[PDB]
Parts: sequence; structure tokens; C-alpha cells
Amino acid sequence: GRYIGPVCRLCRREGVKLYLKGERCYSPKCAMERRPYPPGQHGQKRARRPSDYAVRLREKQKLRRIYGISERQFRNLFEEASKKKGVTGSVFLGLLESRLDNVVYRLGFAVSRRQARQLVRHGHITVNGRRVDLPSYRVRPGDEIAVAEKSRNLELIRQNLEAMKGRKVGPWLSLDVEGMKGKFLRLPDREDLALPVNEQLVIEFYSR
Amino acid sequence: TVKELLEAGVHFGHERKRWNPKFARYIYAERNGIHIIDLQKTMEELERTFRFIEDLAMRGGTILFVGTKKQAQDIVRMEAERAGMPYVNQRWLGGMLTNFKTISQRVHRLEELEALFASPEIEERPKKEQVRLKHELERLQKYLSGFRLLKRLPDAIFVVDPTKEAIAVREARKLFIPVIALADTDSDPDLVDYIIPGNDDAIRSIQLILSRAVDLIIQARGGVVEPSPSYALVQ
Amino acid sequence: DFEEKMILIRRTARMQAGGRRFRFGALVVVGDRQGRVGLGFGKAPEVPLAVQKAGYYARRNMVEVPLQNGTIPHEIEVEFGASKIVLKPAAPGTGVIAGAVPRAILELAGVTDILTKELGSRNPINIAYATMEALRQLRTKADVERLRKG
Amino acid sequence: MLTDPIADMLTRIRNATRVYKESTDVPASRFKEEILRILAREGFIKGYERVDVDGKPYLRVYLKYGPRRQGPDPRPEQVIHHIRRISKPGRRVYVGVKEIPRVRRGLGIAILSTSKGVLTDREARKLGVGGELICEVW
RNA sequence: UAGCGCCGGCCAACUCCGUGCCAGCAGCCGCGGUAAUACGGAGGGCGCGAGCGUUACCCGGAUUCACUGGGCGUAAAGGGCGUGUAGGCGGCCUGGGGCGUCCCAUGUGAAAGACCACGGCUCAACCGUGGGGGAGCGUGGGAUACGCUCAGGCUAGACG
RNA sequence: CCUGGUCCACCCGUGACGCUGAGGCGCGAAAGCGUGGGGAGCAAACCGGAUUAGAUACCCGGGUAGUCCACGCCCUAAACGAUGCGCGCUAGGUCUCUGGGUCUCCUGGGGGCCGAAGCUAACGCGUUAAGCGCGCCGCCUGGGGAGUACGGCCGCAAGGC
Ligand SMILES: [K+]
Ligand SMILES: [K+]
Ligand SMILES: [K+]
Ligand SMILES: [K+]
Ligand SMILES: [K+]
Ligand SMILES: [K+]
Ligand SMILES: [K+]
Ligand SMILES: [Mg+2]
Ligand SMILES: [Mg+2]
Ligand SMILES: [Mg+2]
Ligand SMILES: [Mg+2]
Ligand SMILES: [Mg+2]
Ligand SMILES: [Mg+2]
Ligand SMILES: [Mg+2]
Ligand SMILES: [Mg+2]
Ligand SMILES: [Mg+2]
Ligand SMILES: [Mg+2]
Ligand SMILES: [Mg+2]
Ligand SMILES: [Mg+2]
Ligand SMILES: [Mg+2]
Ligand SMILES: [Mg+2]
Ligand SMILES: [Mg+2]
Ligand SMILES: [Mg+2]
Ligand SMILES: [Mg+2]
Ligand SMILES: [Mg+2]
Ligand SMILES: [Mg+2]
Ligand SMILES: [Mg+2]
Ligand SMILES: [Mg+2]
Ligand SMILES: [Mg+2]
Ligand SMILES: [Mg+2]
Ligand SMILES: [Mg+2]
Ligand SMILES: [Mg+2]
Ligand SMILES: [Mg+2]
Ligand SMILES: [Mg+2]
Ligand SMILES: [Mg+2]
Ligand SMILES: [Mg+2]
Ligand SMILES: [Mg+2]
Ligand SMILES: [Mg+2]
Ligand SMILES: [Mg+2]
Ligand SMILES: [Mg+2]
Ligand SMILES: [Mg+2]
Ligand SMILES: [Mg+2]
Ligand SMILES: [Mg+2]
Ligand SMILES: [Mg+2]
Ligand SMILES: [Mg+2]
Ligand SMILES: [Mg+2]
Ligand SMILES: [Mg+2]
Ligand SMILES: [Mg+2]
Ligand SMILES: [Mg+2]
Ligand SMILES: [Mg+2]
Ligand SMILES: [Mg+2]
Ligand SMILES: [Mg+2]
Ligand SMILES: [Mg+2]
Ligand SMILES: [Mg+2]
Ligand SMILES: [Mg+2]
Ligand SMILES: [Mg+2]
Ligand SMILES: [Mg+2]
Ligand SMILES: [Mg+2]
Ligand SMILES: [Mg+2]
Ligand SMILES: [Mg+2]
Ligand SMILES: [Mg+2]
Ligand SMILES: [Mg+2]
Ligand SMILES: [Mg+2]
Ligand SMILES: [Mg+2]
Ligand SMILES: [Mg+2]
Ligand SMILES: [Mg+2]
Ligand SMILES: [Mg+2]
Ligand SMILES: [Mg+2]
Ligand SMILES: [Mg+2]
Ligand SMILES: [Mg+2]
Ligand SMILES: [Mg+2]
Ligand SMILES: [Mg+2]
Ligand SMILES: [Mg+2]
Ligand SMILES: [Mg+2]
Ligand SMILES: [Mg+2]
Ligand SMILES: [Zn+2]
Repeated sequence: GRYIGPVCRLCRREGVKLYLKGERCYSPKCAMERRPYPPGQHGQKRARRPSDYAVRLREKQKLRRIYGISERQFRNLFEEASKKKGVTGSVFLGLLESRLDNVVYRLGFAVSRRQARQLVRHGHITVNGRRVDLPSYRVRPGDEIAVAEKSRNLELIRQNLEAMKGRKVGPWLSLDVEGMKGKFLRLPDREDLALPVNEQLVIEFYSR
Repeated sequence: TVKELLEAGVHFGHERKRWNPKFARYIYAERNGIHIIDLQKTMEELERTFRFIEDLAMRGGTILFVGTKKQAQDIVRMEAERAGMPYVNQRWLGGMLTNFKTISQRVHRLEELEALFASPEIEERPKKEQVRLKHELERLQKYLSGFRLLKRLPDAIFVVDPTKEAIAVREARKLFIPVIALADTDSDPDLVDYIIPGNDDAIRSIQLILSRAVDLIIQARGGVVEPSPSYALVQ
Repeated sequence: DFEEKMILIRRTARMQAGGRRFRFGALVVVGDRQGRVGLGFGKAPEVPLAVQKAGYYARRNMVEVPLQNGTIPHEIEVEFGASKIVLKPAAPGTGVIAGAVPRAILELAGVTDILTKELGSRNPINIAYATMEALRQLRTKADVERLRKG
Repeated sequence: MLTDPIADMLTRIRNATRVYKESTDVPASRFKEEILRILAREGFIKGYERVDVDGKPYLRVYLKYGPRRQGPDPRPEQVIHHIRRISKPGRRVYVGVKEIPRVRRGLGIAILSTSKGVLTDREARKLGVGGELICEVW
């Protein structure tokens, strides 16, 4: 499924500017820089006070649509996190950030997470030398995420990594631009993520 | 402060009935079907009570005196008309403390009408108002006689009969105001924070206790005053 | 400085010759999320006045909560009327698990992880009062050893 | 007669403290006295002492209360907020050492009768024995 | 290849037209008799997605068979009353036994499954290896506060 | 005349002999049934008079079973405190019945009212608990269908459980 369709309509509906196209969510064309109201005929109408279920559902949908993960995998990851020992929310975030497509996005190989998903699915990304084409692949601390030597001549990779010159990466990631590779140093802490999501709201949403 | 043996007429409590079991600790015995207060525990509690009074008085605190028993009205109306502690004489109005702002508005109207009877505006707006406002000021002075002195909530209250003035006691409890009271056998001692186990019906008991109390108050602020002119109220 | 959230708003009716006449009641919790909470029930002919009055009443009725690392020091069980509230401390990373009313009250108190259960009457007013009395009946180890000095 | 003397003592203490009595007399027995020892050791009471009523021996339990509180209801806080018999006649309660309950997550006590005497939850747990769960107090 | 359900409240999602207690909807409350966010269609929205709904059944919520964890004056519920059989329950003190109770040691608790860790299919589902478990019951030894039993004693219950 | 229960005082005797109680057994207002007797007043049914739109009612005049007695059945009820029994604990005031005592009063048993703490959804309960506890028995699990059907037991029958 992947929800495939319009994306900046989610930038609008969630009320917070999402980055689903990569660029053009930074340019004054996101339709969130110019139309902050939700979509539809009744978008500009006066909003009613949302229910608690409304708030929690909206927050969970925000966090889920940020990564482009389906409801099945999302709920599975959440239950897996709740099984583990430790804070459920931070562990859930560390799991979501450990996905191979999300790591490719975070490493600047792709401008958006969906472009990263296509880069992974088409076998343009390697993990520790071996080719991996699964976005749901979980990256462990220490894994080297590289670009396939046969794909290092593609125009899109050249562009993205030519733009990554001078850009910094997340505190839990290392990047080598000449070799077109990187390393997942550790799991990201809650303070390392600047996501506009309250994890406790999602925990309470699934607590029902 | 020298009332050791002079306690003549204070030990007489109420009858066998109309008492409160919680008062049994302050009772000596029962002579001829009348509870008699324990003389020792009287001064025992008087030490602590008068000590609290001295502490609160030398700090500049205000104490509200509440008397309505018709046997202590004429006494409170002057023992508080001494050192400027306010008083309530005719009847205790519901809300004088918890609704203190509205009663203070009534006091504002009182001083407003006092100002109108001081200005030449008495003659304008003819005799109809000159009688209405006259009776209004009359009753405002009748009820808010001593209460007009309270600019803010008091720092303590003094009650002559906590059973007759139970509403004032409750209102003081609600606002965490210390409650000093001259309790008798017909009252609950737990509600009183500083108890004075004496008689509330006789005039000599009230006169003695309140005279010595106001004397201790003025002594805590220096300038010992002459004996209070409340003896002539024996009649 | 003080967060204010309404629990429920209801419209009551009294009968008068001619028809029914409406009066609005509202519950309001106020908390600093530091350990102080407050519950208030306001009534007024209109809704906003009722909410404001409930806020005033709630600020006038405060409760100091002895939090111990975002949770409660010991499990409690309070009957208010026919309503029963059951509270139980939880390890961090649990979250507040409660009905709407106790969740709001505890969240404004600064609680982060706790387990609750409403029993008997589910009445929001009585459940709120039971939660308040539960928070009021909480004792710290310091308070316990203070009561047993002798 | 009394069907449960121990529960009778516990209820005497409850009813006494609920009206802020000075002391209460309970019909004397070695088991009751051994329980009262734990009580006084844990600070729920000022102590106990053997006394004699008109012909028979009793135990005066001297009760304990907190400071007088402010505002309405100045009655002091109860030192024994809750005291409940568990192993009653007709349903006796025995627990192993790994089954001893932690009362109020620590702030309370549970009185056990074990083969090594009448102990508390922490006392028995440190001794490593279980027994009859007499009553919970906090 | 993109579909299916929903948009009155519970419950996330609103307007237009048609219909006029008709045709119909509905899990519960309920909606329709002229201007329906509830019927039917449209546009729009919400939710999931190679699925989405429906029906059936089980547990859940349900503290609604209440051991944990409920009740019986007026809400369903004290028997019309007594005498008393079995049964349940049993004041104070000492001692014997150790049946209940408790403790230690030991045996048993197949594998699979469940939990944890690592590993093998590019991940996962799936699978492998290792680890940890556990009540109960058997046996040996020990404890005796309580309950039990036997022997003795006491008078506060009871009877005279 | 025969006979049951109960309370108090003395502190005399026995020495836990106690509490409750599924079954069982017995008692059980009124009405009702059987046999015999009785039968004043009352009075279902019924006979009339009124009233009424009608009046198989209320109102009025009569009147049988019955009401009464002996013996035997019947087992029901708003059989009510709509509150099972027992014991212990937890402020008092007032009225009363009945004892004892230093007889203003104290103490014990019982019948009422008001009320501390507490309880209750509230009304209310509150040492005669609906409070705090313990033991044992009975019973409840949405309303109608229905205290009906079937089965069993009991009963002469009505019918009851
Ligand atoms: K190629
Ligand atoms: K309660
Ligand atoms: K039609
Ligand atoms: K429609
Ligand atoms: K009945
Ligand atoms: K005949
Ligand atoms: K007499
Ligand atoms: Mg977790
Ligand atoms: Mg977990
Ligand atoms: Mg506190
Ligand atoms: Mg209740
Ligand atoms: Mg319910
Ligand atoms: Mg065992
Ligand atoms: Mg809605
Ligand atoms: Mg439909
Ligand atoms: Mg269904
Ligand atoms: Mg039309
Ligand atoms: Mg229309
Ligand atoms: Mg519509
Ligand atoms: Mg559509
Ligand atoms: Mg399906
Ligand atoms: Mg179900
Ligand atoms: Mg259940
Ligand atoms: Mg449950
Ligand atoms: Mg059911
Ligand atoms: Mg139960
Ligand atoms: Mg129930
Ligand atoms: Mg009965
Ligand atoms: Mg037997
Ligand atoms: Mg027997
Ligand atoms: Mg025994
Ligand atoms: Mg036995
Ligand atoms: Mg022995
Ligand atoms: Mg053994
Ligand atoms: Mg196994
Ligand atoms: Mg399981
Ligand atoms: Mg692997
Ligand atoms: Mg084992
Ligand atoms: Mg053995
Ligand atoms: Mg031995
Ligand atoms: Mg014997
Ligand atoms: Mg006798
Ligand atoms: Mg004798
Ligand atoms: Mg003898
Ligand atoms: Mg009996
Ligand atoms: Mg029977
Ligand atoms: Mg009969
Ligand atoms: Mg008869
Ligand atoms: Mg006959
Ligand atoms: Mg005959
Ligand atoms: Mg006649
Ligand atoms: Mg007639
Ligand atoms: Mg006729
Ligand atoms: Mg007619
Ligand atoms: Mg005619
Ligand atoms: Mg005749
Ligand atoms: Mg006949
Ligand atoms: Mg009756
Ligand atoms: Mg009855
Ligand atoms: Mg009933
Ligand atoms: Mg009774
Ligand atoms: Mg009596
Ligand atoms: Mg009463
Ligand atoms: Mg009360
Ligand atoms: Mg009332
Ligand atoms: Mg009772
Ligand atoms: Mg039925
Ligand atoms: Mg049914
Ligand atoms: Mg029926
Ligand atoms: Mg019948
Ligand atoms: Mg029948
Ligand atoms: Mg039949
Ligand atoms: Mg037959
Ligand atoms: Mg018939
Ligand atoms: Mg018939
Ligand atoms: Zn965008």
C-alpha cells in the first residue's frame, strides 16, 4: 500500500509541516507555507475542540506518516518495543530510526524517505558490502551502509552526495562522502531526534 | 495576670444535662447536679492561652471579639472599645469572614453615609431620603459597631460562648484562623485552639477574664492602662 | 504557571411554571505538574462563567502530591460514595493508564507513570472526588516515620 | 464467647483510635501480647502493659496519634490508618516466604506467626520463614 | 493492479440535491411526516490497504457468580417462628505428638511451545543453538508461633 | 388449679459443658375443608330497595355458609422492624416499664424519642446499628413470560412447597 498518493496534503492535515518530498517542503511551495489549513471543502471552517481520542489519533498518525510505515509494521514495532525492557517510547523511536530506508534518508543518500525506499528496493544500497533491498531491514550498531559500486555512477546519487558536502549528520551516524558510505554508530536518544511528536500520546493511543 | 485566687464565680458550669462529654477532662466533680470546672486545668490552659495572646499582641496583631449571649454584650462593647481590637456585639452575620469583601462593602456604605451626614448634602433630596438613610445608618452602626475597624481579616478571634457563636467558630476554622474561646461545659473543646474553661453565663466570670485579657494585650504593647470601667456594669 | 483543563461540562434543568430553565455545571482541574493539583466544580447560567468559576474554586482547593520519580509512593484505594478509585505506582516508561477524569487529574499533578482502576459508580464527579481524596491520603516514608517518633 | 480473640483486639484498637481514646483494655493472652510487642516496636502504639480488672487480667494498649491539625476537623491524623485481620477462623491464610506481601510498598507491616515466633514481613523475610498471615497494619 | 468500510453521539470524518413516518437506515441510543451532516446519490473527508467489511463463536471490558473482588430496611434478595441432627466455627494456662503450616536438601517436572540471548535464510514470518526457569507431588532432615490432636489445669463464656 | 419463659441480688456450686444450624421434627392470624354441635350480633353468596347512561358496586332493608365450640385437616400473608441468630467493641441526653442499692442519684434488664464518631445512593441508621469486627445459616444475579408449565412430595378438597 504505502499510502501512495498526495503527501503535502498530510503536511496540511497534520497541522505541522512534514517533509515527505524532501525539498519543496523547504521551498515556499510546500502548500504548508501558504495553506496551513487542513484539506477538503471544510478545511477553512472553524475547528471544534477535538476529543482526546482525536488528539491521540492525530499524533499517532503524524508519527506514522512521518516514516511512511504502514499500520501493520507500525503496530508490530510498537508491540515489540513494549515487550522490551526500558522506556517504550524512546525504544520505539530507536526502532523506527533503525530502519534501512530511514537510515539512508538520514545519511543524506536520498532527499526523502520514500526516495530512500525506492533506492533500497532497487538494490542501490549495500549493508557491510552485501546488497540489501529491504526497507524494513533493521540496522545494528556498527553496520556500514554503503552505496553499490555499480550505482555510484547514477545522477541522483551524484547530486545528493554533491549536496552533502559540508552538511553535518546525526550524532549517531558517520558519513564518508568520497567513499559514498556511512556507519550507524549507535541507537539515537530521544534528545537526538527533533520530531514534532509526543511519544506518550502514541503510547496512550495504543493503551486503549 | 494575678487571677489565681480571685476566680470567684468561674468554676460554676451548666447543669448535669446540656453538657458535652468532650469537656469531661476539664471538670472536677458534680456538686448538687451542677458541673464544676477543674480549678487546676483552668490556670493550666490559661498559661498557654494568655501566652499566645501576649505573643500575638506584642506583634501588632488584631483580635476579633465575639459576644452575643446578652450577658456579655455590654462588656465586649467596651473591653474591645479599649485597645483597638474590633468586636461583634448584636449578632454575628453569616459571612463576616468567608464573605468578608461583601461585609466590607457594607462598611464602605456605612462610612459613605457618615460622610453624607457630615457634608451639607443632608437637605437636598428631601426628607424621604433624610429618614431612609437615617434609619439605614442607625442599623449599620447597630450591627457594624466594632466590625468597622477590621481593614483585613483578623489574626485571631475571641469568643465568649462557642456554642452560641458556633457560626463564627466554623468560619474561623475554614480560614485557618486561631480560635480563642471562653468555653463552658456546653461546648466542644476540640474546635477551640486556645481554650479558657470558665463560665459563660455569669457576669463576673466574663468581666474578670476579658478585663485581664485586654490588660495583658495593652501590657504587651506597653503603657499599662487603668482598670477597665466595666465593674459598674454589675448592676 | 498553572495549567487548567475541564473534565466535563453538563447542562442541568429545573422546572418552573412555563418550562425548564437551564444551569450549566463544569469540572475543572488545575495543576503545575510539580506536585500541586486542584479540583473545582462551578455552576452558572452560562458555560464560560461556569468554567471560570470552576477554575477559581479549583485554585481555592489545592492538594500537595508526594511524587516519587514521576509516580506514586504507595497504592491507594478510596471509596467516595459508590465510586471507587484504585491507584498503584508504576515503573518509569509505563505511562498514565486511567479513565479520562483520573488521567487529567494525575497528569496535571505531574504524574508520568501510574496504574488506576475505576470501580462501582463511574460517575465523573464522584470519581474525581475519590481521586482527590486518594492524593490527599498519600503518605511519604518521611511522614510515616514522623508519625511514629514517640 | 469471642469467636476470634485476635480480631477482637484489632477491632478494639480500631474503635478506640477512631474516637481518639487514651488507652483501651483487651482481654489478656500471650498471643495478643506477642502481637502488641510488634505493634509497640513498630511505633503504631505508645506501648502496652498488663493490668487487672475486677478479677481478670487485661492489656492496656496506649494509643498513638499525630499532631493536632489546622482548619476544619482539627482531629489529629491517625497513627494506625488501617488494621485488618487476614487469617480468620473459617478461612485461615498461610503463606510461604516467597509469598509474604509487601504492605504499602514498604510503609506498612504484615504480622506473621511463624515457627520461629511472631514476626513482621521484613523480619520473617530476613529470617527466611513463612507462616500464618495474622493481619496487615499501615 | 486499488480497493473496501465509514463520516448524528459512543467514534476520526460535512456539505449539496433527491425523497417527505414514503422509500429506507440501525451494534446501542435512535433518524425519515418539506428545506435529513443518520435514508438514497453526488462532491469532499476519515480509517485501513491486497485487502476491506459482514456474520458466527470464544475471552475481554464484567468488581455482571465478586477466592483475589459484590450484595439482601425502601433498588433483585433474611427463611413465618422455633427445637435441634450432621457439618462449620471454638475462652485462658502448661506439656506431649508434629496432622495442617513453615524451612532446607534431593528426585520428578519428555520434547515442542512461552521468556531471554546469539545465530541461519539479503530482513521478517520461519528455523537452529544456548540460558533461565516453575507450582504440584515423592523422599530425607529440621522448626512448633498458629490451627489440629492427646493429657492436665483455670473461671471471664455457658449452666446450676 | 396446672404450667412455660424471663429478670434481679448473693458470688455459693459445675469447669468450655459454647455459637450457629443443611435435613428432620414441632408450632403457625385470617380464610378454607371433614365429623358432630351451636347459632345472639355480624355477614361472602343470594333476595330485594335505591342510585346510575348502565350499577353484576359503593348507600339502604333482608340473608346462607361462615364467624363460635370439640376433635382432625389445611401451612398461606404487607407471617413487617419489608432489618436471621449469637458475641465483643464504639459519645451522650431525654421519656418510660421492671428490679437492686449508699434511693438528689447509681447500677442491671426491657420499651421509645433526639443525637458523637462512623455508615448509607439518599431517606435515614446511630449501645434495641443499618457503625466497627468475628462465626454459622438463609437468600439475590435485568423486566415481562411466571410463582405459570412439567416432574416430585404433601393435601379429602381448595391447594401448598
Ligand atoms: K542496470
Ligand atoms: K467511605
Ligand atoms: K420513493
Ligand atoms: K447520506
Ligand atoms: K419474605
Ligand atoms: K349446617
Ligand atoms: K427503687
Ligand atoms: Mg517497554
Ligand atoms: Mg512492558
Ligand atoms: Mg502530602
Ligand atoms: Mg457503597
Ligand atoms: Mg454498576
Ligand atoms: Mg505448599
Ligand atoms: Mg465526531
Ligand atoms: Mg448505512
Ligand atoms: Mg455484532
Ligand atoms: Mg423537496
Ligand atoms: Mg433537502
Ligand atoms: Mg448525509
Ligand atoms: Mg468519495
Ligand atoms: Mg477479515
Ligand atoms: Mg461479550
Ligand atoms: Mg470476572
Ligand atoms: Mg477485572
Ligand atoms: Mg449476567
Ligand atoms: Mg467475596
Ligand atoms: Mg451487587
Ligand atoms: Mg423475620
Ligand atoms: Mg460435630
Ligand atoms: Mg455439633
Ligand atoms: Mg484455642
Ligand atoms: Mg474441633
Ligand atoms: Mg506444646
Ligand atoms: Mg510435618
Ligand atoms: Mg519445556
Ligand atoms: Mg499468556
Ligand atoms: Mg539475521
Ligand atoms: Mg526450582
Ligand atoms: Mg518431611
Ligand atoms: Mg517440639
Ligand atoms: Mg480440659
Ligand atoms: Mg446464675
Ligand atoms: Mg466462685
Ligand atoms: Mg474447682
Ligand atoms: Mg438455637
Ligand atoms: Mg429447621
Ligand atoms: Mg394456620
Ligand atoms: Mg379459622
Ligand atoms: Mg366448619
Ligand atoms: Mg357445621
Ligand atoms: Mg344484618
Ligand atoms: Mg347488607
Ligand atoms: Mg342490589
Ligand atoms: Mg354515571
Ligand atoms: Mg331509571
Ligand atoms: Mg335469623
Ligand atoms: Mg359447607
Ligand atoms: Mg409492621
Ligand atoms: Mg421479617
Ligand atoms: Mg425488597
Ligand atoms: Mg437487629
Ligand atoms: Mg436501655
Ligand atoms: Mg435519630
Ligand atoms: Mg456525621
Ligand atoms: Mg441528613
Ligand atoms: Mg449489632
Ligand atoms: Mg424473572
Ligand atoms: Mg429473562
Ligand atoms: Mg414474576
Ligand atoms: Mg400462589
Ligand atoms: Mg400454585
Ligand atoms: Mg405439578
Ligand atoms: Mg393424593
Ligand atoms: Mg377455587
Ligand atoms: Mg379458585
Ligand atoms: Zn510538504
